[PDB]
Amino acid sequence: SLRMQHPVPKYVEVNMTSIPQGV
Amino acid sequence: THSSPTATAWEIGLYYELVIPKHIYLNNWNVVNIGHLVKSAGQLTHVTI
Ligand SMILES: *[C@@H]1O[C@H](CO)[C@@H](O[C@@H]2O[C@H](CO)[C@@H](O)[C@H](O)[C@H]2NC(C)=O)[C@H](O)[C@H]1NC(C)=O
Repeated sequence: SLRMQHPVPKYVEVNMTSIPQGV
Repeated sequence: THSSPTATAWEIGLYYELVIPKHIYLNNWNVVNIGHLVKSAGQLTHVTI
């Protein structure tokens, strides 16, 4: 017997936009 | 001005102020000033215009 936990890949999408002059 | 059991009269003095517009603006936004952070010779600084 041997029981194991294999990591598996996944992602979330993040979008970013700028703020000219910080305004 | 007059008072009888069957008849009255009254007077009222009304003053009005009318603003006359020069221009009218409808589609408007408030400003909000977020600035930027800067790290300089060890000190964290918030910078604004
Ligand atoms: C949110 O974004 C990620 C971005 O990585 C999406 O991942 C995709 O998912 C599908 C399954 O529907 C896979 O076939 C793709 O290979 C994945 N890759 C990418 C880079 O998109 C995730 O599924 C999205 N989920 C939602 C709720 O929008």
